[PDB]
Amino acid sequence: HKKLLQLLT
Amino acid sequence: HIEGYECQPIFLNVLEAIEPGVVCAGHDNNQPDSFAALLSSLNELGERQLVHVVKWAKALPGFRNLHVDDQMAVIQYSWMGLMVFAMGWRSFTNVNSRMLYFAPDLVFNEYRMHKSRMYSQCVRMRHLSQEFGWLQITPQEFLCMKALLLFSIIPVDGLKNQKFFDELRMNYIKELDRIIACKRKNPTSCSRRFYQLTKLLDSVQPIARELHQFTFDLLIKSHMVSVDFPEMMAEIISVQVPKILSGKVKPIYFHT
Ligand SMILES: C[C@]12CCC(=O)C[C@@H]1CC[C@@H]1[C@@H]2CC[C@]2(C)[C@@H](O)CC[C@@H]12
Repeated sequence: HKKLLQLLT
Repeated sequence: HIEGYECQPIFLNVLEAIEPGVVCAGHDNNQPDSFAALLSSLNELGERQLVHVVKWAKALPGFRNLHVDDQMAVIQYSWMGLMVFAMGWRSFTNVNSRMLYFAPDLVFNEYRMHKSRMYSQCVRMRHLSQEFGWLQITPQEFLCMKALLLFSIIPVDGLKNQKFFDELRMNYIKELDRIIACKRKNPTSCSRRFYQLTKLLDSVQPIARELHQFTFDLLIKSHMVSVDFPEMMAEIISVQVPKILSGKVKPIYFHT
């Protein structure tokens, strides 16, 4: 994925 | 090991203190129910539900001790299972197991269940719902179960660090056991109540497994039936979901 890993931070 | 006279509420406080609020889909019910508007709304709901689950998960105890890619992975899998469960808990405490309460602005009544081109699965979700009442599932039991579900589906290949995972999945099953074991002291009804919930939990996999096939196929003939797909939605369904179908990723059943 790409657009989701951001929310994990 | 909640013994003595105090201690242990800690855990049970988290789930409660971190349980997401209400979520709207954005579906104007004041419009002719069509397979388009409907499924397109549920799709919009899915995305809106994903973000919360993300924040929800990062708040979970020891969840942070998981590897990033793993966290992203695990969440990318059991997401379906979770939502279905949460939604089940909603339809129960609300419409008293009779309608599929997906969101305040989206209540699935018999009619819509049909027009959704997926009345079959709806029944299964309306079943798991009615179960909450029969098994008299308590809030604490739910909040705890829903969490366990998170770590209830991994690729048979193994995560990027199995140990941490198993450890947590382990610690969580105990809390569930710790909650169940808080009403009376007798290792009989406990071995009974535990057996019940565990069953319930595994009974979620089938539905998920089913609701998967449908969304995936829907993604294929997407443009055809003219149903929009959120940027993030299509992603998982095209990569993560396919793995569950290709058999590379498999659920974790307590029984058999
Ligand atoms: C998870 C959601 C949305 C959140 C919820 O309450 C449960 C429900 C179950 C059916 C899912 C839906 C999201 C969008 C999907 C995945 C559609 O593509 C087909 C099945 C739908």
